[PDB]
Amino acid sequence: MFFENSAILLCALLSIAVGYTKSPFMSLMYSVMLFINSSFVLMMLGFEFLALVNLLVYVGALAVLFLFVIMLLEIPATELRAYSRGWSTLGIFVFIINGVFQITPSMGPRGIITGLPGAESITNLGHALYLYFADLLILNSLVLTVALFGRFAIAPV
Amino acid sequence: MSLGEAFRTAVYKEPVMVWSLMIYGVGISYAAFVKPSMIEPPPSLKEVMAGIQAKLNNK
Amino acid sequence: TWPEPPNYYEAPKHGFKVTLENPTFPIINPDPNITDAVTNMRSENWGVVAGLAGLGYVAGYYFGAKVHWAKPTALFTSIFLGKSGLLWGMSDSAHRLMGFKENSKEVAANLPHVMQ
Amino acid sequence: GTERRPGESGAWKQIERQRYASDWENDPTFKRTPKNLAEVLDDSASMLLLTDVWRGMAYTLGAFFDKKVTIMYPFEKGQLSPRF
Amino acid sequence: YNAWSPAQRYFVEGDHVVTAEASRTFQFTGLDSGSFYPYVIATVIATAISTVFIVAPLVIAPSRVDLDKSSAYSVSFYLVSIMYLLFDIEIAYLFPYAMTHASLPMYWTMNLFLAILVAGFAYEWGMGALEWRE
Amino acid sequence: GWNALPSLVIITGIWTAGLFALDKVQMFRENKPAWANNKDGWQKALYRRDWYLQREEETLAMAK
Amino acid sequence: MIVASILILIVPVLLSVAMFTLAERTVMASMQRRFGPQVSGISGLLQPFWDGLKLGVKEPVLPDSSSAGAFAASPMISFVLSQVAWVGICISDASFQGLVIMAISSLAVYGVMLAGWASNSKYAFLGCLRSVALMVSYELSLGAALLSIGLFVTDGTGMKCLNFAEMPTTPQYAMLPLCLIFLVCILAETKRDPFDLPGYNVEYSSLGFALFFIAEYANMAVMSAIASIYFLGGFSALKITALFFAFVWTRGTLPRYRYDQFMRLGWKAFLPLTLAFFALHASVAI
Amino acid sequence: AAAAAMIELDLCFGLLLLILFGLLSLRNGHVSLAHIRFICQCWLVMITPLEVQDFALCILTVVLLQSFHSFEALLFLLLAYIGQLYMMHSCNLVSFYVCLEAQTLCVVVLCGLLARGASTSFSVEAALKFLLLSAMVSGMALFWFSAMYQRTGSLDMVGQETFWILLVMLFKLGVAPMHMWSVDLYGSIPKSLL
Amino acid sequence: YYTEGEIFGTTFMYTTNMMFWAGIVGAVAFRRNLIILLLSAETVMLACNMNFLFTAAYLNDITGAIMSITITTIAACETAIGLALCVAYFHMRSATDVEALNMLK
Amino acid sequence: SNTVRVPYSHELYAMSRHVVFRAEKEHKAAVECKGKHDWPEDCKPESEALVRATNKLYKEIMEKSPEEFKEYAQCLDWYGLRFSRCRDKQTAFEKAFPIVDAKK
Amino acid sequence: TAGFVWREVDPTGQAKNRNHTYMYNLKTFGHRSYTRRDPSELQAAATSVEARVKSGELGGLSPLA
Amino acid sequence: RFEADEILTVRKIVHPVLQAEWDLRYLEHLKREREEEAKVMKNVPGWKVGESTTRHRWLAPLESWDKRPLV
Amino acid sequence: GLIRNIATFATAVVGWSVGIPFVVQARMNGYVERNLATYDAAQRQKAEEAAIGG
Ligand SMILES: CCCCCCCCCCCCCCCCCC(=O)O[C@@H](COC(=O)CCCCCCCCCCCCCCC)COP(=O)(O)OC[C@H](O)CO
Ligand SMILES: CCCCCCCCCCCCCCCCCC(=O)OC[C@H](COP(=O)(O)O)OC(=O)CCCCCCCCCCCCCCCCC
Ligand SMILES: COC1=C(OC)C(=O)C(C/C=C(\C)CC/C=C(\C)CC/C=C(\C)CC/C=C(\C)CCC=C(C)C)=C(C)C1=O
Repeated sequence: MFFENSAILLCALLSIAVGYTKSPFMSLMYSVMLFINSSFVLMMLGFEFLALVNLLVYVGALAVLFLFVIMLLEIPATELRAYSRGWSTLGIFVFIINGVFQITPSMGPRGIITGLPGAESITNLGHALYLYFADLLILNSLVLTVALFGRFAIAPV
Repeated sequence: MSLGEAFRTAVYKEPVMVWSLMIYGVGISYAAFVKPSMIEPPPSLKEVMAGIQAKLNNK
Repeated sequence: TWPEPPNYYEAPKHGFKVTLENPTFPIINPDPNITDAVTNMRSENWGVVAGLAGLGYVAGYYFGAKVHWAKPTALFTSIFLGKSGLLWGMSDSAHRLMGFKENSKEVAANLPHVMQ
Repeated sequence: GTERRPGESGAWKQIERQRYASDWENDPTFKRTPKNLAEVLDDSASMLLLTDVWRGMAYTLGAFFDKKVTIMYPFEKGQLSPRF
Repeated sequence: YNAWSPAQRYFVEGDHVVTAEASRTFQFTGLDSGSFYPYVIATVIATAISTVFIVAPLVIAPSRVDLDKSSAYSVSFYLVSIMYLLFDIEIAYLFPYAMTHASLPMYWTMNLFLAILVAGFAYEWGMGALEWRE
Repeated sequence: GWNALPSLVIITGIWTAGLFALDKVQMFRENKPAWANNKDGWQKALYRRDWYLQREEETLAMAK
Repeated sequence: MIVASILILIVPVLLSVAMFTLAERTVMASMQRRFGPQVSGISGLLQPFWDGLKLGVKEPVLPDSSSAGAFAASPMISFVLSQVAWVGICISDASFQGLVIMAISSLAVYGVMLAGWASNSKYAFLGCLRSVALMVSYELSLGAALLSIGLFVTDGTGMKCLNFAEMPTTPQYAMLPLCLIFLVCILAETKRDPFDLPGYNVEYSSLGFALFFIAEYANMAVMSAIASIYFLGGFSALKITALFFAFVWTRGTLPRYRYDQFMRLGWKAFLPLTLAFFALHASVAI
Repeated sequence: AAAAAMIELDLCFGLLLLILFGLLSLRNGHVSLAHIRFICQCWLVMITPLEVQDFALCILTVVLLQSFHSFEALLFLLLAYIGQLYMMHSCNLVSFYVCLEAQTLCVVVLCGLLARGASTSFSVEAALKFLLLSAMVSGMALFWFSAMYQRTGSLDMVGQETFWILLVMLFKLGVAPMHMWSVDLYGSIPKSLL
Repeated sequence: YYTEGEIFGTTFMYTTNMMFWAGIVGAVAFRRNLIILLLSAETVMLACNMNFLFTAAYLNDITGAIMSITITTIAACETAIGLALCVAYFHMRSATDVEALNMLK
Repeated sequence: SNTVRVPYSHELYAMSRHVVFRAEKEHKAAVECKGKHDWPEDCKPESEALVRATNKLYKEIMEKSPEEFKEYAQCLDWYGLRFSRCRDKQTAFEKAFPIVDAKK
Repeated sequence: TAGFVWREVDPTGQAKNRNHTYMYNLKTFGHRSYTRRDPSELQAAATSVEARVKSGELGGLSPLA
Repeated sequence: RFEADEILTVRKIVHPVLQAEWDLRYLEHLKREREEEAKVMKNVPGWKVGESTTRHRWLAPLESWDKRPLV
Repeated sequence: GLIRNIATFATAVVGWSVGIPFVVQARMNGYVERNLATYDAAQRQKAEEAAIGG
């Protein structure tokens, strides 16, 4: 299982790589690679539909908006102190302490867990979304309404 | 103006919107009114399988 | 281990808000439809519907007259408050029919062959 | 046909003009509003379901099955005159 | 992937099963149902082919250096991109509905969902935001 | 026209021969003409049980 | 065996792309009362191969003002996505196969936008955004059409899916307007007539350009196979040829729209129609 | 039976009717919307249950709406009120997260929309900083909710992970030393949103 | 001492923990722009979404999938609003700032 | 340890109609035991009885009508356990081996 | 609901305060419980199965040879 | 719907047979594991072979044959 | 250059794919060791409580 574990571990490398580079274009390219690789990681767990939702939303829709904003707003200033000012050593120390050594992990006292693949059922998801969590579904619709109206009101004229 | 004049001017000036609303309304109305009037209406495993075989064997 | 064979064609009968009560009154209909809810509604419910509609008409006429649009504002505000009152009244009638509220008036009217 | 419609107008000043005023009803080159049910169905079968694209498609399909005007140069030549 | 436990191998003992699984052929009707593994191999093979397409004219083609050969010969997109993002999320929400045999309360909940969608869409239509004059 | 007929015939022949060859190759890989059907969790469980029991029958055969 | 199956799939895809681009030239010529390519090989049957070999020995122009990696990556990404989508058509058994191909075709936007970012042309940046806006606008109508299609796709066990082998083998007569909208959406995705106003490959030469056109024609074949699966009762060679002939026939006889015109068409006509048809089909399916 | 949920259906129907009425009023060129504000206040009263805290919030928001004039601002305040009301009834971290995020998005958009004059860019700047600082706190809430969900197997809010959720709540109240987003907001955003 | 499934699970959890802290800290540490800060916020959301999906598979439970869909919705809405505000601020302040989208300089 | 198994999935689907008409009491006992007791040790005799009753039926069919059962099970194997693609083989097998003992 | 709760006072006072999560899950999903079988029934059933094997009306533990 | 109902009925018939076969195989595997543990820990003081961890409810194995990664 | 950047990315990916599993293996070994110490301490406490608890 070398390639599967390597594909899992690649996501953290791409997460660091998004912020490490000085080119905003390359940051977005790293993010697109990360979301494709994570969609393939989620399908190791047995999720077919939700991995496709990950791909379709984040890579298909949101990264296009990122690339339009970057390509419209970024005159090259990588020399203009993006290289000449460097980075913060305190922030790098915080990242090392919290994410490499992981002094406060999410599993807490536990250190070993057995990964278990699932079997996604979209009938169960449809039943849950439209019967058991229907109020949350409608409130998600209201949040999307806030996004649509708010963007169209905030569009620069 | 009445229903007819306003409807004809609306469908002449913008037909796709009017037809879209009509298709949506036909679906909503069929599920609300038309469907529940005409089309709407412990045995063991052995009786269920016997019924399945009986439905299969004539055709 | 071996899972249950799934029944794709049967959906669970579940409403998203669960009442967590047993009814404390006699049950006429455990699941009334909208016709059942309207046909056993009391007169106080219709009275509060008409009161809400009248208050809505008057207030909409007042507020819509500042932009010279008083009649459609009055009509819209009347319908808006009236449907709020109608939903309240239908819910009250359905709860009396299901047994969660007092239904002595409803038991002596909704069971023509089970009157006494 | 050469008739005009409110909506098929290629610009914006005339699009704004046709949807806020009925000055287009005086002009004789415009198509009139349908008056009954059958005329509404004819107008909708014009706008939806195309049928104006289909006439050009039938003409080009007839041309697909027709004769060709190409000469095979240099095995075949054109036509010239003694004054050339 | 290979199974790492006796329970994952249906309690079949021996060493023939371990080697037979590790050296199995890919089969959609064996151990690899619904597998998405051919999608990765297709990416690798097609990337190899397109790289060979890229590299080859650097060998078998003429080349001449010139300074002129190496030279160049709205907010509506923001609207389109953000609206496409929101509508794609809404269609992704509607997809678990269509993959179920829905009962009537599911239908009316879905129609309330769609109604909120189309109400916001119709507001942006009526304010003249889908007229792409600018 | 008559000049457009050979390319249109060749497209059909290419796709016919390619689909025939791909069908024979995947039929040799899977050994059943329903390998492309949708499978739910019960059908996946049935195929995985069949594979492991076939391996067990092979293991028990090489002992007698 | 998977590598063998994928290569045996890849061979007729490229052979078919060459024959499609020849057949487009010759059918477009026959509608215009001429011949089209006949000299280059007998009956012109070597013309796409000599185009490919001519571009093979053509000089690759690498502009020394662009970013070389993204410039190289854009046609590679387009070609790879087309080949992967074909593999998803023919070498998959997944439950949500149509959703997989919709996800792949939503990724195809990146080659256009990387070409727009990489090359330092003033109007390549101007046209890439227009082409992306067109593809992005018609993807939503494609998705809502898939929603309408999936309401009636059930396998033998009773599970609803988008698996292609479970689709019925008869034409879907109930969804003729949705089929027409699907075909015009295919025309809009491939930037063909009448949406061919936006080009983005103005700086590409030799085999990068060849990769761009192979990707475009392979994507057209993917969408043709998808439409034949969804509406025409199956995937076949005759249906692929007939739908390609229809697309060339439409390209012969029609003029193109302005940018705002097809934007208004896609955002005021096709999306409300597909959503209204989805609501009507959901009402029917109860 | 859905007869115990008529107030939710009434909420949704009222929003659907209010958007259409606001559209019809704007097609006439009305430069004032007091009728829309009265309908918004009626909708606020009609969706609020009969508790002391619920009606305190309702009457407070009815009074607050008299300082807002555009249709979009009224819509954003109503959809922020939905989150504010339903957070008081939240018994999990799912609904807690959604209500908090709806409120944050509404506040950000209102800070962008209502600024005028020379103070427009200052308000947009402070709204951007608030959004960035809010995103990472929302990430902390999601991360430690995922940790709690994995440890307990349920939706109970018990154990060591509640300390970080408490820190999320303290951020939302502007508690020092996580206080500087509110200090930034007070200096630029107009008085009605303050 | 431990099996292949335990290596797979512990590797997943270590990866998502480092992903979460990378998204939280790294773009601020490297003194990047607001656009890259929003991208890193999306990295944080992706780490939480992967954790919820892993737990939903681990417990055979539906709540992780519901949370996954909700996280995708909220993250995209917040990101779109933030990018619109970034564009508006850039057009308001570029006449005197040049490096206007970088507040960590 | 002893090797315990039931026939393959296509054979199980091909013989599933005879299981309820000829081994109903073992099926009932196994269902009731699994409803009452969760530990697999507590339902061992009924589990063993159901396994042996399935295997005895499988031995009966191969003695009486082996070729019809083999072609029907091969048809079910070929078409992914879809019953609607093998109606003729099903009819031939049920004609050769009746589900219930006829003319008794 | 699955994420919201509403609290109202019983007018009569004849309602008992319980955990609403436990009540909600009892109404929504139920609760399955089992018991250990009495050992005497186990040996009785095992003896009956052994007798049915020996007398010849039960088959073998495998379809193979 | 008719085809799905037939397949559901057949799956309901086959499910107890398969669960019984799983149960007997699981018991044999447990017996082999207890023999191995008794061979390993014979000299350890105080160790008990076969100690169930829970008290009331039987615990199924976490991993199973039917759940595998896709890629 | 492009070749330098592709080589550097390939080197970083391979080095990450070989180096991090050693970090994870060391962390899991430390957890196993601490868990075994906890088990032994619990057994010692149980023996002590059996000794003076009857
Ligand atoms: C201009 C506006 C006017 C509005 C008022 C007039 C319109 C009428 C109101 C709409 C219909 C009445 C209200 C709902 C009736 C439910 C009562 C009922 O039982 O009806 C059906 C109940 O079915 C439904 O239609 C349920 C509606 C579900 C609505 C789900 C969404 C609720 C709202 C969620 C919002 C979330 C909260 C947002 C903020 C956080 C089925 O009837 P039955 O049980 O007798 O039939 C049995 C049959 O086999 C089918 O069950
Ligand atoms: C914009 C336009 C949108 C168009 C929408 C079209 C909607 C079409 C609905 C078609 C319904 C299905 C076709 C008939 C099958 C019925 C099945 C059945 O009863 O089976 C028992 C039975 C089968 O016998 P069995 O062997 O006992 O199953 O079939 C019949 O009794 C069918 C008898 C023919 C009835 C034809 C009715 C035609 C009118 C239907 C309604 C049309 C108007 C709806 C909208 C009004 C305005 C809102
Ligand atoms: C009006 O529309 C059109 C255009 O404008 C959009 C065009 O631009 C072109 C011209 C461009 C072409 C033909 C390039 C795209 C196609 C290619 C490169 C063909 C792909 C074919 C392959 C890979 C197979 C050929 C290779 C073989 C047989 C291998 C040979 C190996 C050995 C002998 C060892 C055409 C024809 C056209 O109609």
